[PDB]
Amino acid sequence: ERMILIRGLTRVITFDDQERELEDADILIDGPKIVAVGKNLSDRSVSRTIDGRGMIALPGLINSHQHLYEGAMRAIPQLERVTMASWLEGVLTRSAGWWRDGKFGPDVIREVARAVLLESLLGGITTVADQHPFFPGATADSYIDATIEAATDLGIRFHAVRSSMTLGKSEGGFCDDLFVEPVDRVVQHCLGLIDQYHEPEPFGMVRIALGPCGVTHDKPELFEAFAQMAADYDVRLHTHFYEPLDAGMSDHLYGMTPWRFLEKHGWASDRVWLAHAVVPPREEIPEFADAGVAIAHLIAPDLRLGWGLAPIREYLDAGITVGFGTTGSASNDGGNLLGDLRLAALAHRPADPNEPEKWLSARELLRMATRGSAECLGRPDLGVLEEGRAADIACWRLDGVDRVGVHDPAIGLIMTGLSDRASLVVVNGQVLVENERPVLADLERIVANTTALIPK
Ligand SMILES: [Zn+2]
Repeated sequence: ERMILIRGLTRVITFDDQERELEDADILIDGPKIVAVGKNLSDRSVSRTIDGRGMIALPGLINSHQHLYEGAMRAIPQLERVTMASWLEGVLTRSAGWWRDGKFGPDVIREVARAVLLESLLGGITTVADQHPFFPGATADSYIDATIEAATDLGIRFHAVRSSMTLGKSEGGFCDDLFVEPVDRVVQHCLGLIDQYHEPEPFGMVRIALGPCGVTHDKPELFEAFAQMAADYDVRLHTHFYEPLDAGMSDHLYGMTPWRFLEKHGWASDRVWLAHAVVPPREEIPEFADAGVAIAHLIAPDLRLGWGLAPIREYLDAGITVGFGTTGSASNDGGNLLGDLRLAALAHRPADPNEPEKWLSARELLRMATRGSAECLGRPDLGVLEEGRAADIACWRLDGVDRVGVHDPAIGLIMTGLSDRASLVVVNGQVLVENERPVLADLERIVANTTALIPK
């Protein structure tokens, strides 16, 4: 029950209400929470002191959109250069083929999730929201049990987002029977996950969310169902939003825009955060803001699939909450959140070539990846380095040869480096990474183990 001190951090970016940063400053930790943040803190009831000299400290990075099972589908030649239609077809084909061959059961997904989630810690990420849409079995399998087990083993903070594809071919589905479950089955299963796994109190380490694949992949009945369950059980809602093909297929299926659909079926609320949001009509943006929905920027896939640049500046001008994510490793193909910020830093600029003020800055992006994502997930206890918040902390060394000459360390973190490896990482007050190595997890064993279970 004794405390931890991180002394002499070169720089501490807090993302509190003032955007306070501190130099040569400390973080005092008591169990799961941050006791204090400032210069020269007392080491009185302290049982361990850690030298932060030459490090920048940020709140733990929070990846607000993952598909862990896709770590098994990395760098596939046939999928290197495909449009979404071929990509989606190729992923489902593979996951389906592997499953019924017996090579893709929960025990496999568990070890795939273990590796990617460990990669996540190693990249400064302390919270991950995974969206798992793949439930064949006919009793809904224990895939989410499997990812929760991996996360819990490793000590990373975790949001399981129960996903699906309830709208089949005969209903206008571009999906498959195998993966089409009845709404009630999806609803019943979610109820059980909440009762069993959901930790609604401050500093909760596992939380359940409800997440249809999308407005054109799921029955409107599921959206209304989840909207009731979210109010009743006080959990959050998640889905994909304004992918380029959506506004076309939504209108074909419902004669309305995806936003209008969400609004009808109870999802224009502050319990909702939304993935990608690449191509909305501009007139709806002020409606996103009044409704209090959050959005997650996912640059690597939006680029990987040819989709382009989501109007992130417009969301920020509108006062909409923006978070950040990597999406799955079949369209990234990494879980490197930090590296992905450099992508967003650079690729937005050609769209406003003469208005650099519009361009996203390093500090806006880091905010997205911490406090922005915290608010996507409805975690007022995360994403900020201040007393009373969770002791979720990620630190990077600034004294490498690849970062000589850096004038601002926050900007340098995005714009320079041969490596995005974090040095020190603290989740829930537990040191899980030190000297860029896992302190509790066995890295080599995990790598050999997971590698042996990857389907050919
Ligand atoms: Zn996704």
